[PDB]
Amino acid sequence: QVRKEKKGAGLEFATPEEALAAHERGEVALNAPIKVAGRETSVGRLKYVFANPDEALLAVAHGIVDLQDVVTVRYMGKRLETSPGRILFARIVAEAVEDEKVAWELIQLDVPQEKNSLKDLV
Amino acid sequence: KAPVFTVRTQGREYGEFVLEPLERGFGVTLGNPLRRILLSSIPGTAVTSVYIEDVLHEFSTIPGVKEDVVEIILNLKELVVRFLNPSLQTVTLLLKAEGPKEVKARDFLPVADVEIMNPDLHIATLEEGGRLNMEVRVDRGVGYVPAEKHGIKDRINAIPVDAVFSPVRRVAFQVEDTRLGQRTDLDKLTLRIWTDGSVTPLEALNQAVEILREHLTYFSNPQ
Amino acid sequence: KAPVFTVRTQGREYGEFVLEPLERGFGVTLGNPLRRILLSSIPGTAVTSVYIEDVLHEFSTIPGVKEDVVEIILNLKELVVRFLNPSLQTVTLLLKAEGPKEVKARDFLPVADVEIMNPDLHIATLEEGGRLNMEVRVDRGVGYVPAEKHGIKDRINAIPVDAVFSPVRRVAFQVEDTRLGQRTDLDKLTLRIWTDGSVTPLEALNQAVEILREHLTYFSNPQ
Amino acid sequence: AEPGIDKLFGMVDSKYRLTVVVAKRAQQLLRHGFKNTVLEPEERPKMQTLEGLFDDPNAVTWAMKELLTGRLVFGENLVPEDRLQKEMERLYP
Amino acid sequence: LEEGRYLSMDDVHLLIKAAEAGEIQEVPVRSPLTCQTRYGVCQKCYGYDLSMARPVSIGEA
Amino acid sequence: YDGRTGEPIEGPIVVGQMFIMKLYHMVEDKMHARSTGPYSLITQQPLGGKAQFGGQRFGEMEVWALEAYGAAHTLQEMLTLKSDDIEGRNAAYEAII
Amino acid sequence: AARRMLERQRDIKDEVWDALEEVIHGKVVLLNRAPTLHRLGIQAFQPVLVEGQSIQLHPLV
Amino acid sequence: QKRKLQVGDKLANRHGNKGVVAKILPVEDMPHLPDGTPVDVILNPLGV
RNA sequence: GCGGCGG
DNA sequence: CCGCCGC
Ligand SMILES: [Zn+2]
Repeated sequence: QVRKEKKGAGLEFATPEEALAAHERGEVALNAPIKVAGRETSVGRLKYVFANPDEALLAVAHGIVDLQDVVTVRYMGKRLETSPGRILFARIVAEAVEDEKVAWELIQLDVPQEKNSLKDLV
Repeated sequence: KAPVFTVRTQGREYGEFVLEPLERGFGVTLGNPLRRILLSSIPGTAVTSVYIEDVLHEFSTIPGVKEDVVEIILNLKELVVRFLNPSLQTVTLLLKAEGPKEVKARDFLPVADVEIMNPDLHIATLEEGGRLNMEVRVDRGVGYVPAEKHGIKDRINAIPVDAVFSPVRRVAFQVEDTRLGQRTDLDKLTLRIWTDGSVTPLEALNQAVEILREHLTYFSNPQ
Repeated sequence: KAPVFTVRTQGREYGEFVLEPLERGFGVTLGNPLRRILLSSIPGTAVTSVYIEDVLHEFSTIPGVKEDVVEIILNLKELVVRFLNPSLQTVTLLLKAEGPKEVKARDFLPVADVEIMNPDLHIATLEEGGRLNMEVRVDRGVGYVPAEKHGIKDRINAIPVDAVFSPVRRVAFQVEDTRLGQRTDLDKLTLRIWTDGSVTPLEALNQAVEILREHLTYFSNPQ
Repeated sequence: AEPGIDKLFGMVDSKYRLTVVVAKRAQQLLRHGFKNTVLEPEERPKMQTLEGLFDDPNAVTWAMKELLTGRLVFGENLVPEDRLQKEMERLYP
Repeated sequence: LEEGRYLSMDDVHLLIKAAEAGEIQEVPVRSPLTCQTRYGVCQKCYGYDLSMARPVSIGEA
Repeated sequence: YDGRTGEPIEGPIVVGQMFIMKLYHMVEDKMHARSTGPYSLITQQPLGGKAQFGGQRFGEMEVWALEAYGAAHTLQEMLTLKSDDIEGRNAAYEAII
Repeated sequence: AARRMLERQRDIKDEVWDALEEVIHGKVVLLNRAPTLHRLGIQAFQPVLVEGQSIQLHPLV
Repeated sequence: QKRKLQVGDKLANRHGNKGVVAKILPVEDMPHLPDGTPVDVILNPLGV
């Protein structure tokens, strides 16, 4: 699952660069949450960008990011905007069955896992 | 009976370690603490700060370079460097390449006591014409430090990078039950370790255990 | 700057132990393993077997004696004795009081080197013509042993009792923010141990630490 | 679950077929002696108290393990009923 | 969709999506209701279901 | 805090004194383990009595279960080697010995 | 002899146990549930010896 | 004889939560409170 | 075969 | 449906 908090104001980074900076310092303040309704990316994605998949989880393990937080992560060929948790799930499945590619070919990390999303995965 | 310490290691990245039998719930008493250490204490390397001449912000795009600042600063986190001695606390890697060439990690100009065991690591693709020059700082630390925590300012206009110190990627341990003639309520500890290559799973484990030992001793003198 | 192991010990039961500074999260890496050992591993003493003269089974009743065999033996597992040397593996306490009196753990005939820190423990209440003579067997062991597992048989008509060997009732550890250091992100581990009296807070802590070290070495010979 | 049960199923025209072959084959492993195998070299089954699965723990485990490879052949009427057991005793002590 | 082919879930999604458009109202399919084998039913007639997912193994109760 | 890891369990957890009871259900009435033994002298059933436990019934409700699986011998075994072929169960026992 | 060995003796410790655990190696047993309704009413599992009285069953089944 | 609680035994509260003992955990590693006090039993939330 | 409980 | 406990 992903979390949503409080949108203290303006959610326009969809275009301003003083919106990446300002909205990112406003976040450092008490104004904009790490998970704000900010179209393209909530400050939550601006701050943390994780290269390798592992990179993401360690930050978690050190307390930087909760599993249910919206961050950005570089996977095999795409810069994906998904939470650690989701990604972790991907790994678990990709581990269960060695064909990692065929793994993500059959799972949807676009929604929290419901009994059905899993039913269908099985 | 004595803990049979079995080892199954392939390369310098993966290392399975089994150790049984153990008394009631000891596997957990060992594994977990080893883990916390293996990811927090182990010393290694990570790029701290980078600086591309013509670049200002973290989110941009250098002409002649398909990669975006972010994708590049990311690629660098992947870079694994290995120092040879204490005298090297902070080393600044330098690299400049132009034109129609692929920029690999081996293109950085060699440093005296530093070694790059992450050669073929893809850093950037420079198109027909494409000036790419920059200086990436590297340090020896422990654990993970967010680029917002340390904030290194070599070049006033440079950008801090998340510190990926532990040469250990992930740690996993399992406590399955094992049989010993008389009593079946037994622990069997197998801990699997993943490393970037700078050090091996086996060396890391030992260093860990040592570090725990060194701390156990600090309980010596009362007051 | 080296873990300043401090101590505040009052009596033989309570025993706070403070140790700091420590590097980011080790207070917990140490705190829990020691706790898991302190409760499961530490050796102690407990009433292993009992024998009342005119009683044949555990479910019987003794004249002029309010409490039942089961109620009594139960109270005996609450008896905390303390030996002083290995030479004392199995001690047999003997006690016999009659008539209008209240039997308390102090009425056991002294056993020279071994002492009873559980004095006022109520063993039974005697009415009139209340004849109670019993021998209770004690041992130095580790963990919990069900009376069914050992089945001690000194006298053919004696009834074995459940083994409670942990000389600690509760362990607790805290990880406070700071004492000294360049960086505020530090751990201050203080653990407070509670003992029935048999051994001391410090004594336990040390044994614990040792059992931990002992295991650490078991990582020696690969295979 | 089981070792290459997928592969196994794909080698037979019918599920129950597999079982039968598997079984009867386990029978021959013990009847005509336990050396009537086909993959005893390096990479043969094994246990953990010692490495003694090399002699006679579970028969079927072998069968399947042997069938996973193109060593044995199974068919409706491959070899004349009685002649099979006579030749086998002769070449297996 | 050739003859005899055992239509998988996906293939039944297709047919539905197609009926949506308006290209098929019924479906020609083998079934026990019309098996020739007096005492028994064959592979092509029973179908895809098995404890498994591939076609039914002959010899199943 | 976990106790195994000493690390907290993210999120307050409710705890308290709840009154709970043990039921007249001991497992003493719940487990007979029979390898072989006494058989009825009228019908040939592994009935019990004193030293030998009884064998669970298999009913047709369960045979079907087996039939379906295609559990040929597993079913054969339940109706023969394990029940009526006095020479079957015999050979079986011996074989296993 | 082996039988008398199990007739009255209390444990048989590790060795009798070593043997049992050895005899069960790759064998499996079946399990049955109260009303046996469908074919899955009985499933086969590899037994892994354990302490006590209860029988450990897999959650998913 | 004495019936000590073991894995097969079944307990339950006055409200209706009925169940059997699945695992007898060593105080060592079961859910403990800030102050040394560990819990006695852990009920699965899902049955409520 | 009558009665009581459990799933 | 299955398992037990008792006149
Ligand atoms: Zn047909």
